[PDB]
Amino acid sequence: VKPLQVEPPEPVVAVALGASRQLTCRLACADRGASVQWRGLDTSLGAVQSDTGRSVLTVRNASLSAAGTRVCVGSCGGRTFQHTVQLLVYAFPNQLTVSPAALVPGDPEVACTAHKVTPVDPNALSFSLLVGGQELEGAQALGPEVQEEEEEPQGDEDVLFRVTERWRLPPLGTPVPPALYCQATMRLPGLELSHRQAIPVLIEGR
Repeated sequence: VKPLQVEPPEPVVAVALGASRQLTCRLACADRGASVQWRGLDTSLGAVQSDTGRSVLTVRNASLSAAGTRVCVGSCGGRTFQHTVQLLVYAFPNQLTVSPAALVPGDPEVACTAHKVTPVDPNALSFSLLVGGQELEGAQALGPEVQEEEEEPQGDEDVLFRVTERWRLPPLGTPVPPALYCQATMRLPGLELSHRQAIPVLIEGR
């Protein structure tokens, strides 16, 4: 084991907007004068260093600004040790809006919008159009359109995105499915978050 240990130890640690996370950095040192510093965003925020054997970095009610690279540096008898960890702050969408809200066999397209989300990148954020618990074959994804939340309103701060996937639909076939589903999935280190929303298929029009 190394003399400097951080818990949790993963190189990237995700925390939801509004949640909390604690990172504890421990330095084992037989000598006096051992110091532990948390920084990584200095300068911008500032670094904090004390002579001690344990320093705890605590994010409470996280904002998007809490995001970035953190470095714990421990100094023991002329030697320095380090641990670098990315704090990733995400907001999983709190609402999905489908358009049209219900489908009719013959509708050529359906859009699914995730509200107040970040990150928006496709390596993390994914949209699926499902019939049953399977992807609807023949559904052509037009590609996510990203807009900022859009003229934000009162409350707090932090800018989030609105992301819309759209699919050109294949014929639903027959027997006609009772429903399709849009699922937005966010995959981050150690996490998979999902929101599946029913899309009624009105066989008789409407």
